[PDB]
Amino acid sequence: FMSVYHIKWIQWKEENTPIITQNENGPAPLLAILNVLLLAWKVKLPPMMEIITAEQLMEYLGDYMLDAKPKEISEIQRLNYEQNMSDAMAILHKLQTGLDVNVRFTGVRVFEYTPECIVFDLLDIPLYHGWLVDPQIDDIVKAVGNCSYNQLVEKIISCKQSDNSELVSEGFVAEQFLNNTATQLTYHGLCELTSTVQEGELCVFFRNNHFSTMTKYKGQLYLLVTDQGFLTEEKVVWESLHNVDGDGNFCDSEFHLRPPSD
Amino acid sequence: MQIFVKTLTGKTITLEVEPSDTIENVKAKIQDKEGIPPDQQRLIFAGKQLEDGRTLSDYNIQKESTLHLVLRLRGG
Amino acid sequence: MQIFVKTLTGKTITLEVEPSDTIENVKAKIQDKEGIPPDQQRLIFAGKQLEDGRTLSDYNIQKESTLHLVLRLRGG
Amino acid sequence: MQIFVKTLTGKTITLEVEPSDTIENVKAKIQDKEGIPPDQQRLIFAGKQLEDGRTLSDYNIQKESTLHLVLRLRG
Amino acid sequence: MQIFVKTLTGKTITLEVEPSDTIENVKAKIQDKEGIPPDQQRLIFAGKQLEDGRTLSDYNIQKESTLHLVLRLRGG
Amino acid sequence: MQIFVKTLTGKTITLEVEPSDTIENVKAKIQDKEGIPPDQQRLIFAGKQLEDGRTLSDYNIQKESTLHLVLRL
Ligand SMILES: [Cl-]
Ligand SMILES: [Cl-]
Ligand code: NA
Repeated sequence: FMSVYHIKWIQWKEENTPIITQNENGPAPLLAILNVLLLAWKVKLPPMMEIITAEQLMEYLGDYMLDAKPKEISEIQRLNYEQNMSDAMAILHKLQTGLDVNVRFTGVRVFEYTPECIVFDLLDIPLYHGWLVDPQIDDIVKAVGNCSYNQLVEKIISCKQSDNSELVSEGFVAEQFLNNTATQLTYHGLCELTSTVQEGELCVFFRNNHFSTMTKYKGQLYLLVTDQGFLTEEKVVWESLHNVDGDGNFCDSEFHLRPPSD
Repeated sequence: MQIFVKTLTGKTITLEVEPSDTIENVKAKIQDKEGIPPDQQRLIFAGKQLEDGRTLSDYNIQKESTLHLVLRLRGG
Repeated sequence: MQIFVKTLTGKTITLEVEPSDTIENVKAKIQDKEGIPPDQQRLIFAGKQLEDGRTLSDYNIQKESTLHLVLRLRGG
Repeated sequence: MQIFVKTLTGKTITLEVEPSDTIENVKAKIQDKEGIPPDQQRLIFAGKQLEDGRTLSDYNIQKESTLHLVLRLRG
Repeated sequence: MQIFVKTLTGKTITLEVEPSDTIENVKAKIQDKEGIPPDQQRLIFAGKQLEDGRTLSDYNIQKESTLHLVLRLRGG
Repeated sequence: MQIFVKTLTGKTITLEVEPSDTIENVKAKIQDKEGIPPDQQRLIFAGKQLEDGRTLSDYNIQKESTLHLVLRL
């Protein structure tokens, strides 16, 4: 049947803004996009809403996307927009089940330009990942090159069944680079990420098959906590992203550390 | 009854539809009013994609409701 | 028939299929024995990404041949 | 491999787990080591809930990683 | 005994029910008062979904409790 | 063989490709002629999206087939 979500109200920039919590796995990409819109005050809900349904969440996102009304455009922009919107809506329903992204390991914003990557452009919501190859190490950067995941994963298959020694070596090196970094975040990726995200930016961060809302406060990256388990814990709003192992620091709505509950 | 269909370009159309009308019938009524073929049409209501084989009662589309039209390349 | 489905992690699955089945059928068989979505699946034989519309006979699928299962990066 | 399970009260559980262990097994492993019923238990890694039914290898849980714990509220 | 039910519009409807009544019968009472069909309702209390086959006493429903009501208008 | 790429405006370009060329490679050819970056191009064939990693033969791209170019700012 229908999925229902719980609204957790927090104090973002002195004003009472709502964020929508997550229970079962799936709703992550829609929840990341809308939480970006709720925090930036682009979309807002009546003041005391506690739970919200799936149809309402899609109605809000659909109305905000289709009623943009930008008139200063030529025939190139207009017809490209109507097509970029058409393919965006054929996928838009997937934002509830689960969104697929193709990842390339050379930059924090470098993705394959798919109709799923369009929604983050029509809303001007930057989309980031941290699965970057370490450029100072040569034997991995040669084997992975400028390949994407759907390309590298086919590359190691064709490499495994080759007869060349240098080819199976590159295939095994690329396989090991995927097996060692299965958390979809690398040390160099976190370093370049912190540099690329602007201070006060509101974006969506892909990692470990999850879409989470991200910001940068005083040079430090943070992910908003979206789990329903923390819905009633008023002092956990942001988790600091400072390591690859998930040893984040829980902070409150003003990015101050949370005291243990004793 | 009456429902509205809004283009991304601001132009808003009005169709005399029935609550038992199929989305294929609505797409045909948009063709009878503007000439856009039903294959180039994508109909949206409240974030949902209006599918071909359903009707307006399944989506709870009542009087003076507004749907969104997005043009599409020949889908094949 | 009996074919092998090999993940990248080395996990190999056995599946009783027939050369008369479609690739979409095999993806449903893997959904039942693994819980993997049929949308996320990408099968690979001889460098080709096997298409849902075709059948195993069109790909020269033979007995105890192995199909490499790889999965798209899905975020949910 | 060993993994850590920090929580809100400040405690930090350590468990000797394998990638194939199901989510109910790590929940039962917590019931053994620190005495909390998996009935009222709920885990979080990377801001995503680890559902009852999947495995740590299905979530790409690496060695020496840090999980998170909370009380399962829904009945 | 009396129980309160809050709708999305903010209006609270009060009904007269017994603790041994099932959720389907309570949905029929909502159909008699507000006219909504039981095929379009979803009842929520304490962060959980009330099953149609469960009684009020099975969900530990106390007196003067306020349960939320959500609907399935746009199906799919 | 030659394929043709038509933008939504109506401008059709001519390219010399081989069926064993990946779409990422074809995108680089369009960058050579029109100057558009590959990560800003969207190639459509028969109203369906074409992945960067596949080859033309994988999509049954025959001779004189024409593809729709869609842009991204
Ligand atoms: Cl603030
Ligand atoms: Cl982007
Ligand atoms: Na900020």
